[PDB]
Amino acid sequence: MRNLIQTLVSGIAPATRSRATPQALLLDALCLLLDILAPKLRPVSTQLYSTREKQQLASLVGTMLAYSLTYRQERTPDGQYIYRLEPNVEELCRFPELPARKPLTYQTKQLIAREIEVEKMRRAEASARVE
Amino acid sequence: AKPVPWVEKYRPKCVDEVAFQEEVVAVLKKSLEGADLPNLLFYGPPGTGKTSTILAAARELFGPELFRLRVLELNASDERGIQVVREKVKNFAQLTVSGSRSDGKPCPPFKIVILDEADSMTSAAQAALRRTMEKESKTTRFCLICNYVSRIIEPLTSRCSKFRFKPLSDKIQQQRLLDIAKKENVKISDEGIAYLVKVSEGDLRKAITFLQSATRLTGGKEITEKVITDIAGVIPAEKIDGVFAACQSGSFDKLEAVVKDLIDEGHAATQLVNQLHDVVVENNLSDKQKSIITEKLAEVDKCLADGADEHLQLISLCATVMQQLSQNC
Amino acid sequence: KIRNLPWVEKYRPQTLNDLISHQDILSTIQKFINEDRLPHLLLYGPPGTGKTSTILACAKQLYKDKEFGSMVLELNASDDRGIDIIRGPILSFASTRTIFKKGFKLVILDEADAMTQDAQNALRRVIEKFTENTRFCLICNYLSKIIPALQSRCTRFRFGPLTPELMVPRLEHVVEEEKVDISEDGMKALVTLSSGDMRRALNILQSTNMAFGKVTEETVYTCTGHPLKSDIANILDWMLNQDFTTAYRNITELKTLKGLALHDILTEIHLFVHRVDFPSSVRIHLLTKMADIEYRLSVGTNEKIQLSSLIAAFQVTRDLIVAEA
Amino acid sequence: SLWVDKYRPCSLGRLDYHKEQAAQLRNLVQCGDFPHLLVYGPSGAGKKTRIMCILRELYGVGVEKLRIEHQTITTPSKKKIEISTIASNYHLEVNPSDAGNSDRVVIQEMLKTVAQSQQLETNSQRDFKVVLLTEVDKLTKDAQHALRRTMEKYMSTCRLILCCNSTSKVIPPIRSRCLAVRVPAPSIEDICHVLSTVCKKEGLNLPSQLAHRLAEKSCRNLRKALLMCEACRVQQYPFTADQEIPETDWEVYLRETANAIVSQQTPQRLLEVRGRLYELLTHCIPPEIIMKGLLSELLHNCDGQLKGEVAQMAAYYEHRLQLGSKAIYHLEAFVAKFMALYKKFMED
Amino acid sequence: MFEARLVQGSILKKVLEALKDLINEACWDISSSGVNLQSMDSSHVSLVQLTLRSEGFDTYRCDRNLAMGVNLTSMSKILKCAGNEDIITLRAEDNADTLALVFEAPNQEKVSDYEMKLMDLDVEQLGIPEQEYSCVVKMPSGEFARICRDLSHIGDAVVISCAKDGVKFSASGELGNGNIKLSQTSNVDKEEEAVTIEMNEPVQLTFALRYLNFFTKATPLSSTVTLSMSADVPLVVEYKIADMGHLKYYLAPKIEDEEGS
Amino acid sequence: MFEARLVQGSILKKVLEALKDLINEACWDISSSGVNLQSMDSSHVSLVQLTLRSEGFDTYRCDRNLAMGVNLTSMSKILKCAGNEDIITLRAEDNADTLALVFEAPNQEKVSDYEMKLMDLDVEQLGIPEQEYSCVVKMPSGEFARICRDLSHIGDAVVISCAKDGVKFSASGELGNGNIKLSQTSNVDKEEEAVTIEMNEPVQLTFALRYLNFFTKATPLSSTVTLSMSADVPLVVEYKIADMGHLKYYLAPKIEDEEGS
DNA sequence: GCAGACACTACGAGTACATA
DNA sequence: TTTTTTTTATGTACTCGTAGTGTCTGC
Ligand SMILES: Nc1ncnc2c1ncn2[C@@H]1O[C@H](COP(=O)(O)OP(=O)(O)OP(O)(O)=S)[C@@H](O)[C@H]1O
Ligand SMILES: Nc1ncnc2c1ncn2[C@@H]1O[C@H](COP(=O)(O)OP(=O)(O)OP(O)(O)=S)[C@@H](O)[C@H]1O
Ligand SMILES: Nc1ncnc2c1ncn2[C@@H]1O[C@H](COP(=O)(O)OP(=O)(O)O)[C@@H](O)[C@H]1O
Ligand SMILES: [Mg+2]
Ligand SMILES: [Mg+2]
Repeated sequence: MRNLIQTLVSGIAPATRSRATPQALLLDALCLLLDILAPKLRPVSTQLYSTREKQQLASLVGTMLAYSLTYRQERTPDGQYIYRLEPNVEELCRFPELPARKPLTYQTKQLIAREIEVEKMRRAEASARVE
Repeated sequence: AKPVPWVEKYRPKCVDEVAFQEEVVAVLKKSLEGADLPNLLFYGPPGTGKTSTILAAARELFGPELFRLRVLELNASDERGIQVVREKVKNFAQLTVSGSRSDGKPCPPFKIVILDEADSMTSAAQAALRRTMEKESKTTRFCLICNYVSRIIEPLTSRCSKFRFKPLSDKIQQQRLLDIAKKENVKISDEGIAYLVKVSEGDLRKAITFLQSATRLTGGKEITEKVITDIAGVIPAEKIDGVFAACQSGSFDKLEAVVKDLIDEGHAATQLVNQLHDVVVENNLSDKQKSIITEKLAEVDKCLADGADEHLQLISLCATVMQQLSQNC
Repeated sequence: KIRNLPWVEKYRPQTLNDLISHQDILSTIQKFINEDRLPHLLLYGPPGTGKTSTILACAKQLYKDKEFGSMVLELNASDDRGIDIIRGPILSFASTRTIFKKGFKLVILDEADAMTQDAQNALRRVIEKFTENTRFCLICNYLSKIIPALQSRCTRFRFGPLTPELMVPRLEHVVEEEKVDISEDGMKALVTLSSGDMRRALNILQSTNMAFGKVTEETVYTCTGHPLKSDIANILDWMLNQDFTTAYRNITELKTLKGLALHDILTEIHLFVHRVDFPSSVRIHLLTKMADIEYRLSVGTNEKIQLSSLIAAFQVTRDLIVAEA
Repeated sequence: SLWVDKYRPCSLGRLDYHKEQAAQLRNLVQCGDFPHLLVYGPSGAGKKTRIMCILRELYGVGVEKLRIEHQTITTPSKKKIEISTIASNYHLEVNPSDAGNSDRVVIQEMLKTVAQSQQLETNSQRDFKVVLLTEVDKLTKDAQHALRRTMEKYMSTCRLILCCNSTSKVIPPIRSRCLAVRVPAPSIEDICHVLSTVCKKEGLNLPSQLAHRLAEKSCRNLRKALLMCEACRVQQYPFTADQEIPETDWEVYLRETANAIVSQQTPQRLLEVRGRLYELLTHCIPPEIIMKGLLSELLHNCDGQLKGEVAQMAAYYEHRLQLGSKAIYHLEAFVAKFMALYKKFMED
Repeated sequence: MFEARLVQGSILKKVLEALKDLINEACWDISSSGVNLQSMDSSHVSLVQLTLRSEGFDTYRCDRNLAMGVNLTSMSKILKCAGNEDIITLRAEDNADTLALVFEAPNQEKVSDYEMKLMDLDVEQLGIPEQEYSCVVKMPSGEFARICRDLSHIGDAVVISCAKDGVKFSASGELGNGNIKLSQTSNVDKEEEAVTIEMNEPVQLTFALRYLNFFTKATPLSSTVTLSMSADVPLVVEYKIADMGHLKYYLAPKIEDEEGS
Repeated sequence: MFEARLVQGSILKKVLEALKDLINEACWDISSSGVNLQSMDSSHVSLVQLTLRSEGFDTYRCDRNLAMGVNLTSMSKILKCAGNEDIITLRAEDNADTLALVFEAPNQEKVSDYEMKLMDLDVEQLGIPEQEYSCVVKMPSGEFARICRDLSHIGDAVVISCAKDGVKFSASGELGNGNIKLSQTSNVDKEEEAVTIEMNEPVQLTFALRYLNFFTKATPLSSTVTLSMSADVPLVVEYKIADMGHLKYYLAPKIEDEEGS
């Protein structure tokens, strides 16, 4: 758990690393962070999303890129691909005997991963255009 | 022309500037004339002037050019293991006493080893100092400085002459603070200086820091009692009366409310223990209730000195005084 | 010639006749030396009683100045005394002959309680094998840190605390050799505050003579900072005779007036708690509370709260003692 | 960027609460001869924001350009230990508690090298450097004893701003050498004003009742209040007055643990509760916060004549936990003592 | 597009060894005049500047002012795989997040390409005042390296004095003082052994040993070395590396002891 | 004012490397006759008596007599960086603590002044008896070093005997015994390789091999060594330097107890 | 005369334990 | 009828692996 905490902390930008200790980030800014990162999203294309849904997706990928969190595909012995966070902070947050909560679907997490990839390349192009 | 904080600007350069520690200052002034300086063990509360006295004595004895050749100052900020005592301290104590003062002032025929903060040294490293102090006493001297004399072993206690630095009385501390405020062109009222010497509790470093910070806060105008109460962290009497009313109520919900309100206001638990202790010893409670409550206050202060949680210790103390106040109701 | 030395090192008993207290032990050691029957010695006792001075006087009596460096191997806690030193320099010193003059050699091991158990186990057959050639003197303050195998091989002498009746003439010799004006109560305060230790009685004498120029009772108790007997009697009378507030005010005024420390007050009140004919249930509670208060003063703890608890430990038992009748 | 970091104030004149303290801190650091500071208060009060505002007031706007620096320190046991450091061109930010019991080796070696050297450029930078020792209450007493002569010798070229939660864990030699600055937690009105200004700058509308409930549930922690407000905005955009506020899992896990304690008093239930306490200690929750949550939930189930005894037992086993090294022994001893007291109270 | 070509592969293979244990990263500033690197250490004591002009390269392409941030631990292992007399081409795209180094194998049969991830570091230029120094002297490079190495076995901090006579190195410790001097060595056949003085005001400043050792780790790039000192300005150690450019080291002095009378 | 001047630095290096693992600290007794050093080892078993003459130095001045006790590890580190063909100046003031070693670099360009802090040990003078010995053997130093190295492989304590025939070495060890006896080896072309017996009464004494092997490290100082033995006085190993002085090693016999049977 | 091979001791590194 | 792993902070002692290095062999 300490190795996972240090791996989560070392990925954040140093401008926001100084604003909170890892202890306070673990106690206060992890479960609420995961509740921020998991909104109610229909499994529909962004094209059919409303302008408000596009703004919510832009805010979601902004706070995903701020903390260097991303979804990647994981293999299972049962034969089904899944999407999981590459820093797996759900085991940092969640507890065994705690009431179940609704997870995001496969289409929504694939949409978030594709959006974070195109947002990283758009950020690279914007930084090339500024410089 | 850089500014310097007043704790270092008003450090005693000579032994005549050290305040209230008359016996050790008289011993060091006799040793300045040529008397046989013994091994020294300075111990007492923080801020009483143990380091400044021996640095002023070393500066008076050796001058500027012989401080690097006659004084070895080791503190807890550097490594003092068994090998540092066996190699570095013994080889320094075995050196010759050469070098004379160029200003014509007399120079003593010994070196000085200032082992500041000797509490942190281990028992083996303190046991390695014994025959180094005894055997090399012709050419060097030792000055152990600590806050607790119980953490220094009894052979080193026996080998050194023990001087206890008392907390500074209100007369000497007030005189020194008024001299510092006169030399800095700042004006402080009598109520302000009375509350300052009440708050500082014999810590002259704390008093100089509070005086400098009150000067910087007000900009150089008159320092009243209100800025001293603001910067000293003193809990107001309304909070203490509310705590005692919550204890006299006998309900634990109001007790939890006032404890959480004092914790959320960031008040230090040591200050709350001091103010509650003053209120308890200065009211009309019975002797048994005062006895039990002051014993719990001492236990709570000991627990806070061991780094326990403030909220749990304060709620335990508040539960004890609530039980005592509701016993007679 | 005049030398700038502390009085605990300027006035050292270079001969066995200058030590004061342990006359039977020193007579036995003198008869060991005069008959050349000196065994492996084990000198133990509290600090400041004259064990290192005893073995240095014996070594200077046994050996001349032209051969002292080849016959005596003195090692202490400032030296490295690991098992490679027992197998190295100590074994080579014990197993070889002398250089200049024929005789038996001496290995002084000062602070023998600081040695590791491996070194103490390696020393056993070095002591037993070369008894004819060399002799060993182990000196310690704590006998429990020396293994029983080394305690069996060395005959042990308990250098107990120096009685104040025999501590006075040596202090008088130091006073008459230093031109110090001292009264009878000053000497009594010196031998009271020393408590079987001649280091602390010389240190206190030198410190008082430098601080004040005279050595009386008031000057000694002011330079040391120790409370007087009358102050402790007043503190006990206030804690047993009146309520919490008046006793607290009087003890606080007495501590602020004279600059007293709570550790010495606790020690003297502990000494007074056994002379006073308390009930046995009261004495157990008082000793437990005073031990707790003494333990709480070893850390960063406010001394005013601990003074209030010291008053509280007696204000608890006031009505118990009175109603016991 | 979250709402905790997007609308953080940059200067001392932009603080929503403790404005008098902001003016006093601006007057304190203007001359440059200010002593070492000890910023203490509850978590989430705004201590680090005020420290960064003090640094802006001292140096330029270059204190916001921070970077990660890695240092390798050799212990006396010759074990190389890696320590991260937030740094700028004017100051450094060190957390020595990441070295644990080796934190003294950070103070004796890494810090003094900072203190013993003057600065490169004395025009863009000022006459002194600042070192921010974060969370000095978690330092061992050896490190705090190594701190004091470094703080006293080189205080004209290196100023220090220690930050902590409780000053009782700081030794009196360190507290004597620094000016203690108390930052209390903001009140309910201040947190409601902060949340209203954040929602207005985001273009949203926030009811007063919802902001009052957020400030009540956050327990005067502005960071947790802002995170809860942003989570409530994410999970439901129309801000209802009775909207369900999300909660942390370890807090509700502590509540369920204390419910499991008070439900049955048996050694089998004690072994289940010990498993729950390992689950809590597994997720890097500090044991004093576990003890505080256990007390705060168990006092809701006790009677009026048992709460003082339960609180005294909690404080006693918390102190014994601080004296020791294995938290599970003292936690299970507290739970077993409470079970014995609760069984005695219920059967009598 | 950043495209640079080296004329000799030994320049990087003698300039990256000093920065291996000195600075934690390499920040290259791309400009029309040349490449600039200004890095401060983690202790905020030492500062490294390296300015290589565009005329010293075989070819140099620069259209936009860019900055690349590379680590040192991977670049040091990449440098040791390269040869000595081979050519090294540095390539960096406008949109990519990596830097490519292409050189020749030591077997001289294949081309080796190594790619490094560009670390996004947020730094600012400190800005040297470039003020007039109170003492400027010239020394041999290898002699200065031997001088700094000889005082390593004596003490952990050295004292540099510079009067009009010459430059005096001292190292006072528990063993004893080691004092060496250099003065008036202009009567030699080689032009690189001329120890000369160029200013007037004498200075005496105490510096650390490890930073001067890391500074003398970059000796054989230049034949001579230049030392600059003043009352409060840091020590400046300058190498004029052939024709491509120059390297500067800034070392802050130690805090002086309380030697009041 | 004391000022000695070694014409070459090799002899001081050989002396301080002979005593490095043996002597704890060097006590140079200074007079107008020369430089004397009588120091025991750390085990108080061996004794070293070095006597260097004033005529062997380049310049030797001594106003008042001195006794300079100094550490040996520091002087060993100073003499490690000293040439074998350079002039080395030892300086000492009247009432100062700095013993100065001034020498030149191996490049023979720059000067080097290394100070040492004198120790303040009060050491009682050890009386050398200077009596007649019952066995005096002149033998080559290299053969003595070789035979000590060859007996170090067999045992640890060696019984050396001497009689009218010659010297004899025995090592009763764990592998077995090794008995090497040499005599009348003066019938060669060389003059250094010769065994000469001068005295009468046979002696047999047992010594440690570690101290003999430490004593044999002065082999380049003298081509011919002298062994003096008797029934009471210790083992003396005398090295006669060519034009500087001499070196005496004293080693005490071990305690050997016969079997009761 | 100089390159290769041999054992030699000094030094760096990992590990355990410390009680009656 | 039941078995894995690193923290405690120094100081010492043991054990083992590695690397300059003095010396011997040979063309
Ligand atoms: N007796 C005194 N006379 C004059 N100034 C004093 C005195 N005591 C303290 N001061 C001032 O307070 C500063 C702190 O004094 P110190 O000598 O460092 O205290 P201290 O005895 O070292 O406390 P500790 O135990 O080390 S925390 C000094 O630099 C002075 O400015
Ligand atoms: N019996 C004594 N007679 C005279 N002076 C004494 C006597 N005992 C102690 N002293 C004084 O105390 C000094 C030191 O005594 P030590 O020989 O160190 O005693 P010790 O009991 O061996 O101490 P420890 O146990 O090693 S700390 C002497 O040089 C005297 O000044
Ligand atoms: N004056 C203020 N106005 C608005 N927000 C604030 C103010 N002060 C603090 N905050 C916010 O409250 C949080 C407090 O966290 P921090 O500043 O790290 O204090 P602490 O160190 O006590 O937790 C920060 O995230 C900050 O954004
Ligand atoms: Mg101090
Ligand atoms: Mg002794």
